[PDB]
Amino acid sequence: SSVLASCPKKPVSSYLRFSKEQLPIFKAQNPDAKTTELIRRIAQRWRELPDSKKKIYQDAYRAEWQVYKEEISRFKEQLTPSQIMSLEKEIMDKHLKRKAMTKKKELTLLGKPKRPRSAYNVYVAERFSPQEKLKTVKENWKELYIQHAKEDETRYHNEMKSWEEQMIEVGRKDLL
Amino acid sequence: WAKILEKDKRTQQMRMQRLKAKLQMRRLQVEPRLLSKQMAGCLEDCTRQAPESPWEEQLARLLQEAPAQLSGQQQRLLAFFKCCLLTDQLPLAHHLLVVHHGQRQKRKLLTLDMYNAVMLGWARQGAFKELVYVLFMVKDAGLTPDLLSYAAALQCMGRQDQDAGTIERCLEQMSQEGLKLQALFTAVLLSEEDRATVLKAVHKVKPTFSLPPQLPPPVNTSKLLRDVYAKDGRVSYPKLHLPLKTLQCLFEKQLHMELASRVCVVSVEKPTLPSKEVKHARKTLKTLRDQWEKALCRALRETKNRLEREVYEGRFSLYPFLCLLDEREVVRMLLQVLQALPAQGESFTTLARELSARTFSRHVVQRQRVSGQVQALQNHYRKYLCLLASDAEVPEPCLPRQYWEELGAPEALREQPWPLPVQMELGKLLAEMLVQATQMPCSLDKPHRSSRLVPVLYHVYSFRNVQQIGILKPHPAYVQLLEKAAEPTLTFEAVDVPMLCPPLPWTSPHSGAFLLSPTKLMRTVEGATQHQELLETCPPTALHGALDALTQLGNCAWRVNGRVLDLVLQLFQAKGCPQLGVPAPPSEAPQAELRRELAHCQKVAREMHSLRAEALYRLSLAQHLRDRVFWLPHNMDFRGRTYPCPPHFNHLGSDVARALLEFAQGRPLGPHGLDWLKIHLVNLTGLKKREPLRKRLAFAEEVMDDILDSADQPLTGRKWWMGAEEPWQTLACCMEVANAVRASDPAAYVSHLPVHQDGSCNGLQHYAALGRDSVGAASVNLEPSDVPQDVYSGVAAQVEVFRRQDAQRGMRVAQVLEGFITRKVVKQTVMTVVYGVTRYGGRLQIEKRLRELSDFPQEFVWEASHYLVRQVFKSLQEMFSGTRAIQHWLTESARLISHMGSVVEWVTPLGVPVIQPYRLDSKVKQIGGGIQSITYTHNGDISRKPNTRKQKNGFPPNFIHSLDSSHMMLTALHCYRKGLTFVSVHDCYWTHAADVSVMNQVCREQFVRLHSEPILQDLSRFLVKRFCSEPQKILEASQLKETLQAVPKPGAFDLEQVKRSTYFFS
Amino acid sequence: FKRYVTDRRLAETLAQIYLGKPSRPPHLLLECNPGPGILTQALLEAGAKVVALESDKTFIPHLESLGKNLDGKLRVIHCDFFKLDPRSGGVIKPPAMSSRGLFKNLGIEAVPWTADIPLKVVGMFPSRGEKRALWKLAYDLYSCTSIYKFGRIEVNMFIGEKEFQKLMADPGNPDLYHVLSVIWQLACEIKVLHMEPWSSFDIYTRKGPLENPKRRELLDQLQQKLYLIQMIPRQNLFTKNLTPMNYNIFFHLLKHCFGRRSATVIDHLRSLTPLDARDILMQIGKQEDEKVVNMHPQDFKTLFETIERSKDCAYKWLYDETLEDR
DNA sequence: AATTTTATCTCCAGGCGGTATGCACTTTTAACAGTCACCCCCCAACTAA
DNA sequence: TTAGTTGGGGGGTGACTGTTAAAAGTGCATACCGAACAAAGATAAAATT
Repeated sequence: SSVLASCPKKPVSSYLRFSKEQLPIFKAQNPDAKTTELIRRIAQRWRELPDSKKKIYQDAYRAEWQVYKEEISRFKEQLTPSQIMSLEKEIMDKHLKRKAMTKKKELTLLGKPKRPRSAYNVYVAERFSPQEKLKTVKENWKELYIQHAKEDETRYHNEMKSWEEQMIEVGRKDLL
Repeated sequence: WAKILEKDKRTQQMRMQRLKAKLQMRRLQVEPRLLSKQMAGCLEDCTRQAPESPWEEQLARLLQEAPAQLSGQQQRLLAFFKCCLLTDQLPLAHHLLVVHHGQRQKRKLLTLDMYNAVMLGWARQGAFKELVYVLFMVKDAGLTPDLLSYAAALQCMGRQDQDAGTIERCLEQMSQEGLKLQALFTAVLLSEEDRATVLKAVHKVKPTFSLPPQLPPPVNTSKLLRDVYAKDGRVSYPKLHLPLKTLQCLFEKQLHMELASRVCVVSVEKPTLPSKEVKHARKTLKTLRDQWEKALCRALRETKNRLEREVYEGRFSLYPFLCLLDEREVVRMLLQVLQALPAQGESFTTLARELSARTFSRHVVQRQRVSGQVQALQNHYRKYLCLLASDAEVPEPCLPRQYWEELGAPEALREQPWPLPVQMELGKLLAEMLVQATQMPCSLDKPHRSSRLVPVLYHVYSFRNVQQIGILKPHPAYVQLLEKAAEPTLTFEAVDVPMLCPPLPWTSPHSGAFLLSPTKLMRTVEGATQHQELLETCPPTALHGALDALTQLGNCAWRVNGRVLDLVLQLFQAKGCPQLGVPAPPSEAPQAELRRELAHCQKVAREMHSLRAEALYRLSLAQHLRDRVFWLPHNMDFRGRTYPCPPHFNHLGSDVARALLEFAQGRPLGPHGLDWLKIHLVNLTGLKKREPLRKRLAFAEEVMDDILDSADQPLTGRKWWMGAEEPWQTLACCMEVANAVRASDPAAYVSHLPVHQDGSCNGLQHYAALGRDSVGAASVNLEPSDVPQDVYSGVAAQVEVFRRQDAQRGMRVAQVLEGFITRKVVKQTVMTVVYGVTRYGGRLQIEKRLRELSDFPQEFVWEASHYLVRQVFKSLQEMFSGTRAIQHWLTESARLISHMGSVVEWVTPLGVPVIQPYRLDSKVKQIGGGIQSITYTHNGDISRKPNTRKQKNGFPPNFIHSLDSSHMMLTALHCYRKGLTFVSVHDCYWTHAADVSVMNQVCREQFVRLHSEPILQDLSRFLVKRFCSEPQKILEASQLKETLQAVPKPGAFDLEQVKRSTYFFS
Repeated sequence: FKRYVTDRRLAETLAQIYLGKPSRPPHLLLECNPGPGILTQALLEAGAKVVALESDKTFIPHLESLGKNLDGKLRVIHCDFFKLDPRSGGVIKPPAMSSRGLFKNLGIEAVPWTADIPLKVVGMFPSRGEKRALWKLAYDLYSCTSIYKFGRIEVNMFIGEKEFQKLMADPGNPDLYHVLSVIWQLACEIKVLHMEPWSSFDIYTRKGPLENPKRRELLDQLQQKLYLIQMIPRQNLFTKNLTPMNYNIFFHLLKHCFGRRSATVIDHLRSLTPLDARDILMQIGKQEDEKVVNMHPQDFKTLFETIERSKDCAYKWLYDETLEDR
């Protein structure tokens, strides 16, 4: 939002120009091709590309880098300090949410046992604007679900006792 | 919800399958990654040859192919790898090695030693795959296999019990490589078990392989020591007065005391009435101590957890050093250190150094206990005690070291000290943990009135000129609480208390003195190692004289005087007596114009408290040893002078410490003992310094009434003794003289009292002996005469004569002072001439006395100081010219040698090599950390330039100090053969009251024999051969040779007259 | 590297500034190192009783010869202002004096702090000893000792560019801010009266005039503005808490605060006093994350007063006499 | 070669701390493009760490 | 005191799969800045012009 008007995006590199001009042509030629082997064949062609194309792509890249450098030098004066603080808080929050995301993904990538379910949750799962219906079922609450919710966790209890066994072997002693 | 549970189980199953797949392709790496492509292919092929891949043939192929100063990081890594062996954590060291070998930048630090250490560690467990991995590493790095690599391979093969073909191939490979099997068994790193297993492996295929035959150690054949070690003669070595069983019991008690590492004594301060406040303070103190213990344990556990992870990520840490000792021991040491802290605080660097020196000692002692040297030491000591026991007979009388060697000396488990950066890092970490983990309530008077907690230790800055110094200071409330509680016990480190059993004989620069605790042979700074290198590089039979003399000095059995201790305690507890040497209690004290009085009054009470606490430790030890027998071991400084190890209570202190000590073994007074006792008493008084022995004896006989009264009623009588120069020793001498005289047979009374025989200006005596100048020699009692000769009086008389002549000629300042020239004015300058005084340092010494002079006008002090200094030096020139020549020659030689870029060294006539450890510290060393950046000096950096200023200043006096130490050593060695108890203080010799004649005769004989040899020419030849003999440089060498080869000529003096000198030692 | 005034017009302007307004005409003027004496004779021609504290033994004869028939006041004492009251030495040599003996000779009397300025001192600072002289004067002022025991004495002197810039540093100029700036702005009202280049003064050596152009070109090379500063002790310096028998804790606090310049004041408070640091910061009216170099000189005085004023805890400071000469 | 500057009595176990700048090397993220894969923001509810 | 399922619809960010290059971090080393307290007369060695 604020970052876009404050400054544009970085220039695309030589290998990126090569991908821009050649890969869509290669993609258009092969209809069933997917991006994995498309990008790998593009890499193969670039490794086979003559050095003249590399040189001209590098010249374009450095011209764009120079014009971006001048644009940035002009831009640093055209932003009022309030926009600077807004940018700083934006990047700080972005870093925090990215770190939270990767920590959550790390935790879930080791097969963490599920948290104990709820009796109302089990009831609404069996019974089944999603927000409207969630509010409806919540206000309505106000198959042995009560015991099964704890029973599942006791069923999951044998997992978490086992879930500590690999971590000490693998070497992640902080989790326990 | 069975479907949901089934779906969750399925997802969990695919998740664990994915984890297994990503694992089978934070563990610890075991297979190295190699830069070389063909070597990587070779390792892959060796792995792929068979699932049960035989590594022995590949090891044989790898071995048979065979195609200056370490940095701080390298030293730290090597120490880490070495400690991981004792700690018994091999996977950690292996993983760190593989990670360092992986990255391009880190692999350049590694050296063959680290590879060898890890290989040996793996071989000790009989493993082959990891050994092959490290062989791959050493081959890929481009290094070469060495003696240690082959030793590790042979040990692994022997432990695994393989067939003889591979052993035959390995041994023949060493033979073709130029490797000697017998040279293998001399490697220091290998232990006894490793050598035994290597021997078994060798014997598997070469049964007729034997170690070199043992030989009796050679005896010293030097010219001076050939008489001491001569086997033809009559020897009566003294024996102790105790049976064997008592000595063995004492040995057991001392062993227990050293294993405990702490000894607690009862405080000697005035006991306090148990009020309510005292009990409340004690309860609060106990609760605080328990809380601190628990918090420190938790903090240490967290710190170890934090430090392990750093190694788990490929960085060097201090995890094994923390894993060396038990948690309880570390916590107890930290608590003791916190308790011992003074109220005024301690420097941060000093605390960091101390906290790492105590960790090493406990580690060494526990290592000895676990390994199994304690039982061997017990057996050997209980067998060797037969030599000193009274009711035991050794087949042949021997010196203690000779007997200890002849019984079969157990091998000493030498322990490697840590490098200086590791010690400093460990100390700083421990100090930071102690600072962080300790907390106390803010308001002690009423708990929970203010619930906030405040630290116990604070980190303040102290400013001196420009420099900052970080200082840890205790909270004042804790100090006041400690003072109010009045704890009744003191705690002493086991190395600060005299031994309760005869000390271990010195048999090598590594072993001796205390039973288990380490002790430097040459006391110096922590990092310096050139002295030890020079000591170890010398032939083994050179240091026999020094070791024997140290052992003889350490075997004297002391005991505590009773009545003197009782009187001192009576004075000390009630009110004190500053005029005698007993500090006054803190209760007795004097207690913008008001600022001046407060500034001075607070200044007075500081040193008053400092002295009282210093004497509290000494007097508490003596009471604890009031019915026991104790010993004091000895060691040397870098020149050769000998000092006792226990610092608190020894005969090198003030008169209060010298009056509480006496020989445990007494001797009959004989026919000429009472006279020596009386002469010693008169000498102690100091009234008749310049009189013959006949007049001293007559004066002693004429005041027998005062002596008897002082011996009868010391504190309520005439109190005559208090006027003496040494009030306290004089009382003990009075008691002994009265007891001897009152006895029925005065010639058969047994006396336990030492008798001193000092030397007047021993440095100048040695200088005059070297220069052979008659005028100088005659003034320091090197010639027979009827009365003592005092050099100070002669110098004062000459200065007064010069002053009278100048006043007759006419001069205002000269005639200003008439009769103001005395011995007291010039005594300090004449005494300090030996230490290279100058015309500038003498001015400040003369002015100090002139200021205290009263009748002298205060407007002439500057001119009087100038005139007196000039006259004193002019008169000194006439008396001693050879001394001036010798001093100039030595100073010039030292300066010229230091300009070439080398520190001076020489050899004493006995054989001990000496070296001067003066270097310039230019680059600064720091340690960044949580609290502060500690600045330390890297001692042991042999690349620093010599300090020319401090090497031309300290050479002339150190030579003389080494000479006098040699003279003392020779005297002690020759006195031992006659059966005498000998204890010396630098240049004062102590013995029983009945052996003074023999000791004087031996002193004179050994002085003449020592100074008859050509000392100066030997020193010049050594200096010429050691330094000048260089072909690379010709001009510096030419100048140095020109200076060195010009030795000053001797005078015309006969050294034989010393044997007829009555007052050479008086 | 002593300096003296030789120009006629510069001396006339300096005398006009020194006399200033004719308010309180009979103001005694102590002259520090008159040297040649053109300044002293200019002040005498202006009509003021001047006494010269000349140091060199060779200058009194000329001063007395010019003032033999002065008929006004040219009392001369062979004394040095910066060498007044040495702290070591049983007897005081003629170049030095005693702060009490000189005033006994001058006949002036002691006066309380609250009253007016009794005397004025003019001169120039040492060439190589600006910091030493400033610290000595601060120690002699904060304890009301030496010349300051006789009242608030005004000091007017010349100073170099670098020392002046360090001395007048403010939280708006944190590069040169230090302790000396704080302890000198807390007690005096510093003013700038005149500006002059180094070329106006003729330098002097031990031998005599330094007429060498090459060394004069060094003066051109070392040409720094020689500012003129006037110092008057503040009336309200000594409160009920900042007594003359208490400044040592203040000096140590200021020294410790500048040991770690780039640190907040909260950690220094935690390492200096056992009281709740946040309470002190709230009482003096500041936030927790306040830097050391963001504190005005009066704020340090306010903080010291706030800490000293409390009575709940017996122990307030960790500074003791043992933290000296360590 | 001459002129100006500096230290001036030894040994017994002593060392300043903080902030700024520079350099040689390694590690990290942002840029492009299409799919798609799982996660995350909402109303409301309950249980564990 | 805070977060995870539960709950679908709707967005979001990155993975997968390539190469590139300009910052960001690391470990080491040197340089400059920070309180006082007299000094007269002497002399040879070390540092500088």
